[PDB]
Formats: sequence, C-alpha cells, structure tokens
Amino acid sequence: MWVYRLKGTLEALDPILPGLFDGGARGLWEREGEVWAFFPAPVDLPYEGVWEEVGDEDWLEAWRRDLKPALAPPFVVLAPWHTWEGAEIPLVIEPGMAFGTGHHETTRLALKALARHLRPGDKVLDLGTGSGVLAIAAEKLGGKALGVDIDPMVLPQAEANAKRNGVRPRFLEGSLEAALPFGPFDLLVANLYAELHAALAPRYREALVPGGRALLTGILKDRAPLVREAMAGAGFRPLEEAAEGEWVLLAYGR
Ligand SMILES: C[S@@+](CC[C@H](N)C(=O)[O-])C[C@H]1O[C@@H](n2cnc3c(N)ncnc32)[C@H](O)[C@@H]1O
Repeated sequence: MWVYRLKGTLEALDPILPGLFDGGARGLWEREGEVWAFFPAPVDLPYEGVWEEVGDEDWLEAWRRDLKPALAPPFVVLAPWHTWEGAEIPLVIEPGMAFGTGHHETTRLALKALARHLRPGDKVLDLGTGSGVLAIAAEKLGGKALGVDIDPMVLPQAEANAKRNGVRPRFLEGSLEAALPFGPFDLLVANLYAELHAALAPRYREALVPGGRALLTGILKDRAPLVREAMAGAGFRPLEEAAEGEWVLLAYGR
C-alpha cells in the first residue's frame, strides 16, 4: 500500500477528506501535525501531499524504526531505544499519542527558545504540555515547571516521560485558569495555535511577573500578524521571532 501524507489535522483537512475516499483511500490516521491516508496504489490528487510506498509490511513499525534523534540545541530528543554520542542534554520521549515527540517543528522551536530565555530558578508554565517534553526540558535547565493540558489522556504519558528523565515537574489537567493558582510565572511556553494565543494574550500578561517572558508557537507563518497584534495590545514587548518551515515562534517580554 501507499500513504499520502498531509500536513494538518482532520479538523483542518475536513473539506478534502471526501476526495481522499473518492480517490480510493481505505484508511486515515491523525498523527502529530499530519494526516496519513492509506491507498492500495498512488493516484494523482490535487491536495499537494506526499506519496510514500509503505506496503509489504506494518506501516507503523516502519515509521517507528525510521525515527532518528531530533536535535533542538542545547537538547536532543531521543526515543527510549535511541543512543546519542553528542554532548546535548538528552530528553527521552516515547513517541506516543500525545503531541510532543520532538519531531515537529513547533516543539523544536519551543525547546530552543526555552534555552535562550529561561533563568535557573524560574517558575515555568508549559501550556498545552502533551508528552511533557517542554516541562521536562525546563526542569533540565533549572526551571520549576508546571505542565497543563486540557486532554487528561496525555497526563500519564507526561508523568512517565518525566520519570524516564529523572525530573519532577508538576502535571495537571486544565488550561491557563487551572495554572493561575500556581503562578505568577517567570516564563510561559505555549505551543498552541494562533487564534488561541490571540484570545489568551490578556491573561498571559496576568500569568507573568514583571520581567516575565512569553514564548508562543504552533503559529502558522501567515497567521502570525494575529498574534503580534494581540500581544502588542496586552503590552508585551517583542523580543525575537524564529521560524522553521511554515511555522513560527514569537517571543515576548513584559
Ligand atoms: C501542539 S501540542 C504541543 C505539545 C507540547 N507542548 C509540544 O510542544 O510538542 C498542544 C497541546 O495543547 C493541548 N491544548 C489545546 N488547547 C489547550 C488549551 N486551551 N489549554 C491547555 N491545553 C490545550 C492539546 O491537547 C495538545 O496536547
């Protein structure tokens, strides 16, 4: 069989799904920032995804075996079965159902930015923690991390990842509101999406001490202006922007 890989979620890709089935798709799986569509053979489709031959085997196992260490200096994200000879700070993460294996651009943007902005002793909020990777990273850098997620299903994944890495961040079900009793914070890192950053911008100011920093990603490049506006409106000072592929991270201070 063949896989046709599309960037996005099922929610975003909703209008074209019928066409994939019309083209002969027998299955679909939502993966980390991608949707995989499974066909007996390739067909010419207008949707600008990528065809990959995956057949004769277990597609999941082939994907799993092909995974390599993910560099995000000063870190390297490793599956439990990887080794790494470099001097990078290892973050051992099981590539599971929760977003945050280290293989997505946004996660990597967030990890690199954390290292540039975190001061040891800093109280850190990881909003939308998923696998726990950013909270784990924050602990490695000398931060005191709290990771929260609206999906309670990610929490035992995050706890298990923390244990594997010899760190003890706090993990809790909820959103920014559930975090607020534990703040204010020195540093907020939030790999979410543009519309949600914009909506939350006022509460972000709230969540941070004076001098605090907000590191926002999960932002598509053409949706960035939306975030720049909201953050400016809440009195944030822009610090730096970083990009990878179609994604950006926007760093702010107050
Ligand atoms: C793009 S993933 C990022 C995960 C991890 N922080 C990383 O950087 O790879 C976003 C996570 O935020 C969670 N999430 C979405 N909306 C949220 C909200 N309003 N409050 C808290 N978490 C949210 C999702 O369930 C998902 O686990």
